[PDB]
Amino acid sequence: GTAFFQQQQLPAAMADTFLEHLCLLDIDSEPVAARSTSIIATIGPASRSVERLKEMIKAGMNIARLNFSHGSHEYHAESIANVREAVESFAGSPLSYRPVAIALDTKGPGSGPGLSEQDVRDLRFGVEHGVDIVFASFVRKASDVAAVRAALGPEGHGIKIISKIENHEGVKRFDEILEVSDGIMVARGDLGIEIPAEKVFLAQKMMIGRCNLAGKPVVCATQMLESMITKPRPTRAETSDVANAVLDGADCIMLSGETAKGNFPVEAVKMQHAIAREAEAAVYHRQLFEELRRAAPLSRDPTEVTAIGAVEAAFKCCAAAIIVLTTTGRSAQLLSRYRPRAAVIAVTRSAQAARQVHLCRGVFPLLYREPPEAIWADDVDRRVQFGIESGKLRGFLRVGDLVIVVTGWRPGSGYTNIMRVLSIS
Amino acid sequence: ELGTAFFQQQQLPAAMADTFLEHLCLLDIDSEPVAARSTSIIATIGPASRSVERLKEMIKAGMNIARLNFSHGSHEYHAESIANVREAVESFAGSPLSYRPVAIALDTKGPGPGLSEQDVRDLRFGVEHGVDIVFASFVRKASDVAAVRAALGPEGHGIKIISKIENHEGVKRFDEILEVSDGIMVARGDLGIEIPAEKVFLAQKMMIGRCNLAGKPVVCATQMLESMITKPRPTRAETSDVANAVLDGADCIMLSGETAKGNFPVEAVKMQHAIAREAEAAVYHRQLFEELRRAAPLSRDPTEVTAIGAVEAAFKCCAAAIIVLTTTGRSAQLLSRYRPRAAVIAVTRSAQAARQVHLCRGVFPLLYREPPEAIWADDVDRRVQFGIESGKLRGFLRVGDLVIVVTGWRPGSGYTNIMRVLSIS
Amino acid sequence: RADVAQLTQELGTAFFQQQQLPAAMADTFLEHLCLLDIDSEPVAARSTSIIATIGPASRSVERLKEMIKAGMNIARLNFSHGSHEYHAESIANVREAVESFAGSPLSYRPVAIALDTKGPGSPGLSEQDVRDLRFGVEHGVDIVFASFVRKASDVAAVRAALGPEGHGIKIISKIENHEGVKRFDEILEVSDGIMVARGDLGIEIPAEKVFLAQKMMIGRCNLAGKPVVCATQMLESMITKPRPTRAETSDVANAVLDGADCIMLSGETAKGNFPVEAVKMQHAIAREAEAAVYHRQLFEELRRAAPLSRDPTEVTAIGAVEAAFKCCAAAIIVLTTTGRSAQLLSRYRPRAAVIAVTRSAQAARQVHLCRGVFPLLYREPPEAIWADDVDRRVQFGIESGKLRGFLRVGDLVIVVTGWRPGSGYTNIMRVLSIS
Amino acid sequence: AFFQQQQLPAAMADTFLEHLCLLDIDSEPVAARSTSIIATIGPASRSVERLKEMIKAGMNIARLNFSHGSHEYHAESIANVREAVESFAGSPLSYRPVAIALDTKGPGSGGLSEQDVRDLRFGVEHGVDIVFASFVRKASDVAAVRAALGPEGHGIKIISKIENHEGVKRFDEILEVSDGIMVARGDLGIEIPAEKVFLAQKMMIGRCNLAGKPVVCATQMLESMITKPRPTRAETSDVANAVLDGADCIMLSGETAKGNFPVEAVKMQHAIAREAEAAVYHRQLFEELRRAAPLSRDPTEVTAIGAVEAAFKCCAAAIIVLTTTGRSAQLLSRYRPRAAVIAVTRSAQAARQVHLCRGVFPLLYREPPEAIWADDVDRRVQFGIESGKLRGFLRVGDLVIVVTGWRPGSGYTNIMRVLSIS
Ligand SMILES: COC(=O)C[C@](O)(CC(=O)N1CCN(S(=O)(=O)c2cc3c(cc2O)C(=O)c2ccccc2C3=O)CC1)C(=O)OC
Ligand SMILES: O=P(O)(O)OC[C@H]1O[C@](O)(COP(=O)(O)O)[C@@H](O)[C@@H]1O
Ligand SMILES: O=P(O)(O)OC[C@H]1O[C@](O)(COP(=O)(O)O)[C@@H](O)[C@@H]1O
Ligand SMILES: O=P(O)(O)OC[C@H]1O[C@](O)(COP(=O)(O)O)[C@@H](O)[C@@H]1O
Ligand SMILES: O=P(O)(O)OC[C@H]1O[C@](O)(COP(=O)(O)O)[C@@H](O)[C@@H]1O
Ligand SMILES: O=C([O-])C(=O)[O-]
Ligand SMILES: O=C([O-])C(=O)[O-]
Ligand SMILES: O=C([O-])C(=O)[O-]
Ligand SMILES: O=C([O-])C(=O)[O-]
Ligand SMILES: [K+]
Ligand SMILES: [K+]
Ligand SMILES: [K+]
Ligand SMILES: [K+]
Ligand SMILES: [Mg+2]
Ligand SMILES: [Mg+2]
Ligand SMILES: [Mg+2]
Ligand SMILES: [Mg+2]
Repeated sequence: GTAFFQQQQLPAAMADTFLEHLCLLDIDSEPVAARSTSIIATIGPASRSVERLKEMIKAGMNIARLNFSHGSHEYHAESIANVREAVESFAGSPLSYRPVAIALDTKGPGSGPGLSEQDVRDLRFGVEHGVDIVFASFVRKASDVAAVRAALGPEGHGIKIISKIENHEGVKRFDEILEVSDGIMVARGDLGIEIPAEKVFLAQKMMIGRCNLAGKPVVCATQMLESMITKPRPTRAETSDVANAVLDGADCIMLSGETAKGNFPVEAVKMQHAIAREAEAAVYHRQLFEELRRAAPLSRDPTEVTAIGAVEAAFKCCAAAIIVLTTTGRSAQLLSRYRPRAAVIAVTRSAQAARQVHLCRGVFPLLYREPPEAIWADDVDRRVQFGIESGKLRGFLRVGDLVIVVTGWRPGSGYTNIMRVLSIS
Repeated sequence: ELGTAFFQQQQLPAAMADTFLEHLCLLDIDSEPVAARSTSIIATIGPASRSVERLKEMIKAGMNIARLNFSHGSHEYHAESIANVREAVESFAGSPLSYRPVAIALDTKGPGPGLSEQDVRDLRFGVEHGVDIVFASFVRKASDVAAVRAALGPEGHGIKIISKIENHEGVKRFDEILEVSDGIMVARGDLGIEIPAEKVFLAQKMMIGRCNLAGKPVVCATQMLESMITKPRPTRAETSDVANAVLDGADCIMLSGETAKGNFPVEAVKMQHAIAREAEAAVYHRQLFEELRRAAPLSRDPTEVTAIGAVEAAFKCCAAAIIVLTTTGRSAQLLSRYRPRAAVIAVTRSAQAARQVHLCRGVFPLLYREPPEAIWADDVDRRVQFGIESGKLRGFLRVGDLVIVVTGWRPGSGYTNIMRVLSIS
Repeated sequence: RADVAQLTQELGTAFFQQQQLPAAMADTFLEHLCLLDIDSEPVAARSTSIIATIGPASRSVERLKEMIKAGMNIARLNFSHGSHEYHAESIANVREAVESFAGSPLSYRPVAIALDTKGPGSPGLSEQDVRDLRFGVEHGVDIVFASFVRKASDVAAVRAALGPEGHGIKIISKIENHEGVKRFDEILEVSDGIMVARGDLGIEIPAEKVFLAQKMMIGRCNLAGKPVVCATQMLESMITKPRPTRAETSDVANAVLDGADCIMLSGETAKGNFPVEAVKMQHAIAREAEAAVYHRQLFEELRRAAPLSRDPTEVTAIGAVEAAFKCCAAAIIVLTTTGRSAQLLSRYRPRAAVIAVTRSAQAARQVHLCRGVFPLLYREPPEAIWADDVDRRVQFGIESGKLRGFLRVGDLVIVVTGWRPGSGYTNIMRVLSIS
Repeated sequence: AFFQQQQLPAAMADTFLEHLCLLDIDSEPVAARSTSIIATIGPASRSVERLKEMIKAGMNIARLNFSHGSHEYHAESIANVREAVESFAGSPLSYRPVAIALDTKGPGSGGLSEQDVRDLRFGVEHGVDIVFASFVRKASDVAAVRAALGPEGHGIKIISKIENHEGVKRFDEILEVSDGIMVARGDLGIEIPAEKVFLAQKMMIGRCNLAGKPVVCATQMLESMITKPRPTRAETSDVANAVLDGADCIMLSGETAKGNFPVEAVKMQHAIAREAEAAVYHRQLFEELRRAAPLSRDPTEVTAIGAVEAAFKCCAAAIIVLTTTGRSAQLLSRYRPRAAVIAVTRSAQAARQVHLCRGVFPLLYREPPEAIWADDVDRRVQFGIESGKLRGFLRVGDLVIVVTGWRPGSGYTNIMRVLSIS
């Protein structure tokens, strides 16, 4: 229908130049796709209540950030427990259950050279409490990441390390830091004090571009909706900042004082959700997919090869979703790096992977709880149907939609190799 | 892994270029072609190429389609030539490395206003003798194609109709002719008499471009190696013409008097084979695939969606081949329209589809004759492995190579929807 | 590397590390972002004009001299506040601060005066707007920022209220509501330019949609070759704090990257504790953002979207901008009476500064609306031979350019002139080497 | 109607594929033929009357093959060419200059041969404009030809013929010291596999276009026309593809030297080249030439790109340029404008040599001088406009781009002007 092609900035998406794309942007073209940029909310006194955390999960919070610069281990353990209680209160309905990752943000090495002794103790606390992600403060070189990795020990091998770039050295040694990190955070607060304030946007845009090229998650952080700490509505500069972080290519956007200590934590999450949805429809996919495709090197890894085939197939038919089965989240991450317009519905049995895939733009995790079927192909089919039924319930899919289904040839991680075109019945 | 020597062959430095101009500048006479020749050679069978022994030499030299010109000879003469072609083709049923299907094409005498009486009788002869293709002379409008289609009786609806555009009217009404035809032949002999000789190249390039856009086969014909009727080597203009027909986007190249009456029929086939191989490596796939992709409309047909995903996957890993299971040839034709560098190995049970897919550039048919397995998934696997083993035997594949496999979810034509990435073991 | 090798050996590797030149040579926008370098210092003069709203914090002649030195190009007088007497005194103080630098014509900086109307409030032009518009004509304002423009007839009403004596005043239509956005094309057609008035726009339409309206309007104005201003809350927190937030610097940079010709300061300069520091911050961000513009795609897209033209000024402008990019020209010196020849150069977004030499004091103030235009007011009486008068004006631009650091010995400059006196005859482009 | 002619619908296409799809056999070429025709002069094309017919048919450069004939024979051919050329000098607004090119025998079994030294000396003595140097294998071969031309042959253009594997492999070093290149397909097709010649041709044409130096496509382009009145389908395609590849010149050898249809072969090349030039996809070509061309601080180079950009912006009928050596016209030609480059020169040699550059139409200025240099320039510019009007390039109401310098003498081009005709 013509109405379908007027929504989600589709006239602007068909443009032959970026300039014509901008000219075709329409404030009356409503977003239809699910919001794909994850929201990280910092936990604090304004957002620790189990009832308030349920409201924040409903508003769109995907990752709960524990800022280890404030509070003791006992404070952070109560934070984790309240987060988990609010998250599990929705587990009774598996088709709508929303996993929420827990991220530990370290205090950092102040005047110190390597990992501080408080960071070693906090990192071990994170492993003991099962945190999914570490936002490592003031990462200046590859050896800082290795030290964080070593402090996590053998039991924390699965924890994702997102390096926070907060100073000139981190920006200059960015390539070597990205190579050993799982992702990056553009920590604009310290960065804006360490380098001239008028240069932070160059560092943000460069880091987001390089992370998009590398296919690794990038978070835009600090003062995105600052005035909402005290005011019910943000400034014109703040909504523009959130929209531009999404247009830049950020996988995640963050709220600090806005959720940790402010008077409007739920509204700040709702505002980021509303802006991100509008900005995602305004992305010029024609140029973006072409440039990601051109820049990505050749690969002999079947997961990487299946991912680009599936993203190309999704664009060809305007697929509502790409449903992928994943154990570690890697197959969903490889789909996400090509920035499909189609939602990537990731079905997994790993509760940790379901939480961690929120780092990748456009990945919607579904935690599958059923015990395995005796026939492996039936187990695969049951999981795919769970993705379809959840997708229908949540509004991602309707009967008649085309979906791309990504699976593997045998059980266990690392064997994704199949792409299949499916009609929703 | 593949080595620097691999990336110096088949014009790979010219293929990585960012502009067409830089691509031309990087063309290297020392960069040897490695891929199998993908543009089919149509040879006109006449007194110089009629004998079974001469036909075996022409099959070995590269002839894919035998053309019988019903403007000359008689029904009895052409039936004997057809029987000699089939005898020479079946003499290789012993060695899988030498057995290659050869299509039989009937070229009509032509039109008075509508279809001629002789054409009706010749078309009936073609149906009775099981011809695969009809090259319909002097097609001027859509109703001419409908008349040929009606003349293909109750038993010849599977025969492909390739409309020969030979005059101003055919050029002007090209779009309506292409819409109802299976393909087109740029019949340059009559076209060069009907319109100014200096305009034929415009008509050739336009028709090849529109056929490439439509995903329908296009043949370049007449005087390609004319001087080889009497001389053992062609002129500089002739080799250039063959190379440029391939670079233009032609699916097939043809030999007329060169093979029908000339002194060097086998040498003319060998020359077309040598030039086509060199020209195919010189194709600028980066721009071609992007333009075919951009111009092709969105599709909700799973075969079309799977085909673009498979071609994208093949380029990503430098796949040696795309193995496709097809009954009518349609799934192989849809892969061919995106012009993959990978060979499209089409595994089929249909002897007719195996001969007809020679019309599509880059399609290597394999006729499968094993009895169907009781379990459909095992029958599919047996055919996929047949494509791999024939590929290994013929030099398309080696252990460790990556192949793309295109299949459907259920038996019968019209259900292709799966693309798998396979490692050759 | 071959397309820059000889120029790299000549100008040096240090030259090609500055002003985001490695990012500018990128083949894709993605690679351009990846090559952005915080250590690549801006060299070019700041080309996006700063509009500062004048109020109690920025009214004194001494404070205005500091704001002119910090980079203020246009002084805005908001007729929603104050009075005729109050605004006349602010205007006189702006003119006194501006003329304190007139002693040296080779370095003098013109400042435009813009009147922002109160608006229609609760259908047509209000009676207060008619009186304020008349005040503007009587006080010789250069620009009118017309509030709440909703249709083409609103701009015709403002034009009529300016009368025959205000024919030269530029009308910049403020788009502040849904109707203005929907009828944008008809409004732009009859306006001299547009202002994305985000304060009211953010109340009239959902706050999360303002960025779509801003980006669309800036893109359409860039396509039309007409000035566009980004306004409201750009550095809001600087009303009370000496440093802005991370979102505020980002907003200023993104307005410039979007294609805005001007950026504005409202409460930041009208009532804030740091008016000069707010101007300095906008200046610092705009210079960094201008160097980060991906000119390769921008110039190609402006060129591809612009229709063919038989107007020699339009034809000369694209030839001059192409020539400037080819040699990395330090400047394009253009002679203009109305500012139009400089505006046509500005629409192709050259990296080279457009030094506009004019005898019209009003055109010198008004060209601040066009990105990258640096006005030079020529005060000498005309030479007897017209060709010598033209040559003197070109040399005035070169000497001012050398004195201000815009030009250096060895630089190439593009000079744009016409074949006969009077407006509308620009048709010549010359390549000159600076000695 | 203007936008239906000269493949303008195909020129507005957003992709090369859509450009091909929009090519129309009914879209007639309007622009003057840009690719020069080189005709080999021999027994079939030696008479003054036959040469007048060949000049009228479109011959721009007369080639004398020093592998055949003798010094006396070639001197008589040269005198006949000059007599046929000067028979049109009575009307200076329509006079067509014709270059004279000497094609050397080559080194054969051996540096520069002794016959080549004598033939090169003959060329200097007879005032030839160009040398097509046979079997150039390396940069030192070009230096040897340059030395054999001596001080009196400082201004003869050396076009290196690439005829073997070594010439192809050492192409970059040869192009660097040569004025241009000839893709000599006859020997090249014997020296390397015949099926690889198209790769060498396309590579060399691309590199010469990149370098802004003339490239000639040669041998067997219309071979069958040696005995038949019409060419084959492969032959017309070859001529069209050489033009679409980016060749500045196309050549006729036996077709004009010994063939039964020399005038018809020239007419056929003219007809094909005109059709192929309109079919060029300028949108991609100009963009790629622009992107690949390096940044420059030379004002002639800077003015040239500004003038070509301005010409495309207004659909200028022509770019009128004043040149002494032909260099300013060559720098305009390298950007492949659709607008004709009308080069007004006082140098008879530069007028002949500038036929090597695609789209350059030389006008030999023989009008009285103006006392004021500024008046003399304006007169040479109005001369371009009167010749352009007479020859069909320009009409009243057309826009032209005029390229001049700031001071007399070569090397000072720095001005571009937009002018309305009459
Ligand atoms: C004025 O004759 C014409 O009609 C001109 C003509 O060009 C035909 C025409 O004379 N041609 C075009 C074809 N070539 S051909 O490709 O070499 C050719 C030859 C033959 C045969 C087919 C064929 O294509 C053949 O089947 C045959 C059968 C039995 C004995 C001999 C032959 C035979 O010689 C010969 C020259 C046209 O337009 O066809 C309608
Ligand atoms: O993204 P990952 O972690 O590589 O997981 C992909 C794996 O998931 C699957 O689709 C399903 O595997 P399981 O049955 O073990 O869950 C495998 O076939 C595939 O290899
Ligand atoms: O190209 P076609 O004619 O549609 O044939 C493709 C068909 O071949 C298959 O891959 C195999 O089917 P069969 O087992 O019937 O041969 C189907 O699943 C698919 O629909
Ligand atoms: O930009 P505008 O307003 O058209 O002015 C450009 C005009 O300025 C000139 O360069 C100089 O003209 P004046 O001598 O009138 O100042 C004219 O030749 C040209 O027409
Ligand atoms: O192309 P060339 O050889 O550099 O010649 C261009 C020269 O021609 C002119 O336009 C006219 O010069 P002349 O008056 O000497 O003929 C010069 O101003 C310019 O330097
Ligand atoms: O650490 C942070 O979040 C910062 O500095 O912005
Ligand atoms: O019929 C043909 O093949 C022709 O006319 O070229
Ligand atoms: O009117 C204004 O300036 C606004 O609304 O921002
Ligand atoms: O010398 C030549 O021209 C050739 O060999 O083609
Ligand atoms: K912290
Ligand atoms: K026939
Ligand atoms: K106001
Ligand atoms: K010779
Ligand atoms: Mg910090
Ligand atoms: Mg025919
Ligand atoms: Mg307002
Ligand atoms: Mg030779």
